[PDB]
Amino acid sequence: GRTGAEHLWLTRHLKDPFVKAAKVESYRCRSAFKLLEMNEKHQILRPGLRVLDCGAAPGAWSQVAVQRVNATGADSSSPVGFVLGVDLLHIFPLAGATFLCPADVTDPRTFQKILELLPSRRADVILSDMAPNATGIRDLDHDKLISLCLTLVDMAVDILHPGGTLLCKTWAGSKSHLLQKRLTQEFQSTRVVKPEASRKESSEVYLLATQYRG
Amino acid sequence: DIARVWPGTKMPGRMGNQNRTVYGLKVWRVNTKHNIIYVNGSVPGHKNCLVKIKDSTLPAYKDSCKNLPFPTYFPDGDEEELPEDLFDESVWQPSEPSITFA
Amino acid sequence: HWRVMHFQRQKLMAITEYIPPKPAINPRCLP
RNA sequence: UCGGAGAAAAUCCUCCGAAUGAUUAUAACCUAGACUUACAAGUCAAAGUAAAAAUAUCUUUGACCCAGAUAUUUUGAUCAACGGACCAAGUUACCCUAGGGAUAAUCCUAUUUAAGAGUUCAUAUCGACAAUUAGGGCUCUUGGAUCAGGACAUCCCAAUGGUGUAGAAGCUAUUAAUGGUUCGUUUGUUCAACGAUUAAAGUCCUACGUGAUCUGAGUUCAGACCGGAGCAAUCCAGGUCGGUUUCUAUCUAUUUACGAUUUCUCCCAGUACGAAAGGACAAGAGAAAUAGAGCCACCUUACAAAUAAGCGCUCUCAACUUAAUUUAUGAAUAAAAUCUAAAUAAAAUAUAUACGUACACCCUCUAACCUAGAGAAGGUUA
RNA sequence: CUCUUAUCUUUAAUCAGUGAAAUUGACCUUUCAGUGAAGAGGCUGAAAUAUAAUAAUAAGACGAGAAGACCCUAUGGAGCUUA
RNA sequence: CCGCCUGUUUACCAAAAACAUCACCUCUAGCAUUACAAGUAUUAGAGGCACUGCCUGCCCAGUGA
RNA sequence: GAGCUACCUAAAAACAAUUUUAUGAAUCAACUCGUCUAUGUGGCAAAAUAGUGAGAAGAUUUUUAGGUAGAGGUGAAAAGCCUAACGAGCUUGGUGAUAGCUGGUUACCCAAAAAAUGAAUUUAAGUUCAAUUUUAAACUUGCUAAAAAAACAAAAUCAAAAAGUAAGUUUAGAUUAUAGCCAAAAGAGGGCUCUUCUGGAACGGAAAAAACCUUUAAUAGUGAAUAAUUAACAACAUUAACCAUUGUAGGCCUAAAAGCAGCCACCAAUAAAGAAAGCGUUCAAGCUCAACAUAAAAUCAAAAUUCCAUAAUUUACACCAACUUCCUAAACUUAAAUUGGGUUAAUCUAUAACUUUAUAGAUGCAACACUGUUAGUAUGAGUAACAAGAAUUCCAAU
Ligand SMILES: Nc1ncnc2c1ncn2[C@@H]1O[C@H](CSCC[C@H](N)C(=O)O)[C@@H](O)[C@H]1O
Ligand SMILES: [Mg+2]
Ligand SMILES: [Mg+2]
Ligand SMILES: [Mg+2]
Ligand SMILES: [Mg+2]
Ligand SMILES: [Mg+2]
Ligand SMILES: [Mg+2]
Ligand SMILES: [Mg+2]
Ligand SMILES: [Mg+2]
Ligand SMILES: [Mg+2]
Ligand SMILES: [Mg+2]
Ligand SMILES: [Mg+2]
Ligand SMILES: [Mg+2]
Ligand SMILES: [Mg+2]
Ligand SMILES: [Mg+2]
Ligand SMILES: [Mg+2]
Ligand SMILES: [Mg+2]
Ligand SMILES: [Mg+2]
Ligand SMILES: [Mg+2]
Ligand SMILES: [Mg+2]
Ligand SMILES: [Mg+2]
Ligand SMILES: [Mg+2]
Ligand SMILES: [Mg+2]
Ligand SMILES: [Mg+2]
Ligand SMILES: [Mg+2]
Ligand SMILES: [Mg+2]
Ligand SMILES: [Mg+2]
Ligand SMILES: [Mg+2]
Ligand SMILES: [Mg+2]
Ligand SMILES: [Mg+2]
Ligand SMILES: [Mg+2]
Ligand SMILES: [Mg+2]
Ligand SMILES: [Mg+2]
Ligand SMILES: [Mg+2]
Ligand SMILES: [Mg+2]
Ligand SMILES: [Mg+2]
Ligand SMILES: [Mg+2]
Ligand SMILES: [Mg+2]
Ligand SMILES: [Mg+2]
Ligand SMILES: [Mg+2]
Ligand SMILES: [Mg+2]
Ligand SMILES: [Mg+2]
Ligand SMILES: [Mg+2]
Ligand SMILES: [Mg+2]
Ligand SMILES: [Mg+2]
Ligand SMILES: [Mg+2]
Ligand SMILES: [Mg+2]
Ligand SMILES: [Mg+2]
Ligand SMILES: [Mg+2]
Ligand SMILES: [Mg+2]
Ligand SMILES: [Mg+2]
Ligand SMILES: [Mg+2]
Ligand SMILES: [Mg+2]
Ligand SMILES: [Mg+2]
Ligand SMILES: [Mg+2]
Ligand SMILES: [Mg+2]
Ligand SMILES: [Mg+2]
Ligand SMILES: [Mg+2]
Repeated sequence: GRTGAEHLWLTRHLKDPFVKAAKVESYRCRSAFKLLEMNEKHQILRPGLRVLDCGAAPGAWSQVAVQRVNATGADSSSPVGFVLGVDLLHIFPLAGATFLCPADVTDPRTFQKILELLPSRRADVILSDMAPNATGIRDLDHDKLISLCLTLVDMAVDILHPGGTLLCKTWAGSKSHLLQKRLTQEFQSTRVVKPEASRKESSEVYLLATQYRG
Repeated sequence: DIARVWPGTKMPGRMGNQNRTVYGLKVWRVNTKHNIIYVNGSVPGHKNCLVKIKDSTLPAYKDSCKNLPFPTYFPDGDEEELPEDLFDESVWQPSEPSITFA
Repeated sequence: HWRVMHFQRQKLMAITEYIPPKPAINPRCLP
């Protein structure tokens, strides 16, 4: 009863080295690796920082952050750091983390909750991995994602701290140029980063931009 | 598994040139002078091809033969001379006034 | 599942089955 | 390699020990007869003679050759791969030749049982403990296209029983295989998921049904890189990029009709039913969609040909013979009992061939022509 | 691609001329169920059945040619590296 | 993403990210009548390796000085 | 062997047009190379054709002659190339290399016969020794059976005397074989896997049928008696008919729990009635059971192509069926490596014979089979494939 398209997708999943690697290394999903590889080459995460992770579910990226920012606090000497997770789906508890599930970033009342809980009302870096449910129409799916990212930039002023970083997940299309225009203004420079763990067939790509000013 | 081909399998071959029948075609008009019949729709075969005509054998039209000439039509009797053109009531004859959908 | 018996053994069982004796007259029909 | 204990004369079966040590008043030579044994090696011993005034008990290694020692008698092996080569390790996906292979548990379904769930009430709907000559599924070939044959353990369409069935929705069970059973897409998800629909998007068998019909991965190599090993050559049931199977059909088999499925709107009727909210049967009518068979007046696309095509147009039906079930008359059985593997009378799915349509003719042929055609055949001829 | 259609050239088919290749135990060379080494044109039980050509399809003859690959053996080899 | 660039390679399944390459670095050598070379340390041979700038640069013997 | 290819030496040669500049620049022919797709696959071609692509004044391409040779040469390293087949060329010779591995090994008849257990082995795809078998010879006890009486622990040894019966030991010579298969018993590791005892290898039977059952060898016959032999003949064998009054609703936190939630008692009247065997009631009511009279009968069992001999319930206890056995004539008894013996086809020589023979002596002495060698002829198949522009007054014509 499985169609050819469904069969091809599953075989890719079965042979995937990264999915096996996460199982060995106690990571909830393959995604965490993408963050780790990017972090090594850009040192985005350091001890003592405040981090906001959107679209946490399952929560794999959160596990990466807590170790890096010393949110666990096991290393007494290392400066402690804060990690927050926001996702519509429920998150089973993790050590040294706070999970606002179920909540939608678009909603206003969620924003007030985030501000109060975050340390001193500001978060150094904001991590976004959210992607809408894929309908199967390239433009429709791409457009909504770009809109979701643009709204995040609008709220970035209130929550993001000067000198902060932004990492967002996106899809290529006909509206990518507008995304470059906005990010250019707020931050000094932006980078288009594609990890090796991100699948070659996928059109997914990331944007790394740092040094928030006004 | 069977190690053979079933009889009746569909394969390339000569097509057409076979007897076929069309059921339930209405008669719209008859021309007595030239012995012409007008039949709804399509009939098998090319032009100038001979065909076989008989009244319908469908269940609905079981006993419509009573109204029609029972043995056959004899003009030799000459009881009355028929009009050159015979029509059906729904038919709009030419030379009638233009139809207005009042 | 009963393990099958060698045909020679099966022949032995068929010949040695219990046979009851039958009366000449049924008791009910008698006075 | 050798010995001891169990299984008990098998074992890769269950265990322990041995490559000696202590004490010895010192244990000679010679010789009938035997055990054990493939060979080789290994055990015991009368009589006679001789020293003394007869046996040391504990209880387990190594052939031949070849070198030793001394004054003729003696000594040399974790040759332990232990019947023992005087002295030699890796690696091969660059590989070659000769060949041999090959290529109970679980779990769900169905029967039996019936504590407890079900406000009350075992069996409307479920259901412990169990029961089932019960069914069927440290590691390491499948997709797709095309065309489908078949099973029923039925997803939809059809005929029915029960209900914790008022109507409308539902839950459960019986009968039946008739034709059907869609289109796109991967951010996360250990043999998953998402968008839009449908009357429905069934479960399975047929050497992945099907590669001498086609094609994508992998099996899997010759090149090259990273990560982890190795002094190296190289290596990995680790990542990735690139990458060679050809076939003219000999045989079997096969290649020229049929009597239709489903959905929607209207009507019954905003009625029946129901306190309201809500909301149908059956019977009647009209539209479509797909499937099959044909056709060219029009439209559209070609031959800038008289024709062929679809995107255009037309036509599609009958049930003698039944199953689950429900009624009528009526005995066994004292009736006002009972549908009856009692004698009888009826109604009721899917199927199908009793019943029709189509076909039927006996046939000249120089040749020419043809809306007939590969050849042959067939049609036409002031 | 939905969803295929039309025309011309090459091939194909008929006539005339010349004329190969792999292949081949013998063949008077059928279907269904059963038996069997996942296996039957040839065996068991049923059934069907005048004789021969020409043009087509590729289910079977575990169809033909595979110097096609994986596993194992030999007191058979060769290249490379060393400690 | 990889490689600096034009070039080269498995004639008959691989043209590439591999090989070469300017640039930069290490090691060996003071000398003539057949190569190096009728040459002599700014020369010749062998080998490694992208260039460019930019952070990180420390086994001088310690303290006085 | 460098006429191909790799690199080098000497002498020669080619590069249009356009834009840039002043060049391993640009566009793009000639020329050189070979990215991608289809066709082709005994092909036009043992690497091509048709399109499409990269470079094209340079580390460019091309011609002629010379050089380096296999323990080697050459290499902008692909373990590339060195005359179509190089992880190491080709030719001749050593050479009839070696092969515990694969294939083959040519007339008849008679006779006998295996197990395929134990031991050692760089041994397990092989070999040697025991054990088996066998031919010959010498001469004397063997096989089945086997009392007691032991040894064992609480059917294997042992073998007196007898009986049925014909083998057994010693000596000499010699190979082959050293993996079995299925049925039926008893165990042991848990359907396999081992160990132990018995049996089998139809031409008849069980449907076809190595291993189950009937069957002492093999001969002719138009005789006969028999053996084994897939079929067998769904219920019954303590009740059905009529009824019901009461002490009081028995106690008990249970409101109440009244025969019935309990909880102990469980008594009473009446012919006959449980402080009730069930239902059911908030408890009560209500429905039953047993009682009242009145009747009657009489335990386990015979799924996926298409169904698959045809049929049949009663005639008297038999018949049919294997060279098994008998009869006429004869014969003298049971798969196979290996082992012991009698004949004979053909040709040559000696000596004979004279339409093809005899006794001896000899040998290139016998082929339905080695993807055997050579020659011939079929099959596929009269198949795949191959070819010449037109008319005329004519092919060195128009
Ligand atoms: N607009 C939105 N607001 C909040 N959560 C959102 C969102 N869009 C998507 N998400 C959630 O973010 C996740 C994105 S899809 C899965 C990606 C996963 N977070 C990963 O780590 O790869 C889903 O859980 C989805 O529900
Ligand atoms: Mg994708
Ligand atoms: Mg068949
Ligand atoms: Mg003595
Ligand atoms: Mg040894
Ligand atoms: Mg040994
Ligand atoms: Mg390699
Ligand atoms: Mg089908
Ligand atoms: Mg059913
Ligand atoms: Mg096939
Ligand atoms: Mg390529
Ligand atoms: Mg590949
Ligand atoms: Mg590969
Ligand atoms: Mg044919
Ligand atoms: Mg209606
Ligand atoms: Mg009656
Ligand atoms: Mg009645
Ligand atoms: Mg011809
Ligand atoms: Mg025949
Ligand atoms: Mg068959
Ligand atoms: Mg047969
Ligand atoms: Mg075939
Ligand atoms: Mg073909
Ligand atoms: Mg074959
Ligand atoms: Mg060996
Ligand atoms: Mg050797
Ligand atoms: Mg050797
Ligand atoms: Mg490059
Ligand atoms: Mg280039
Ligand atoms: Mg070169
Ligand atoms: Mg090549
Ligand atoms: Mg290239
Ligand atoms: Mg190439
Ligand atoms: Mg390189
Ligand atoms: Mg040359
Ligand atoms: Mg040349
Ligand atoms: Mg020029
Ligand atoms: Mg080249
Ligand atoms: Mg270029
Ligand atoms: Mg160019
Ligand atoms: Mg140029
Ligand atoms: Mg290399
Ligand atoms: Mg290599
Ligand atoms: Mg050569
Ligand atoms: Mg030899
Ligand atoms: Mg044995
Ligand atoms: Mg040895
Ligand atoms: Mg061997
Ligand atoms: Mg005796
Ligand atoms: Mg006999
Ligand atoms: Mg024999
Ligand atoms: Mg000979
Ligand atoms: Mg031969
Ligand atoms: Mg011929
Ligand atoms: Mg042919
Ligand atoms: Mg042909
Ligand atoms: Mg031809
Ligand atoms: Mg020509």
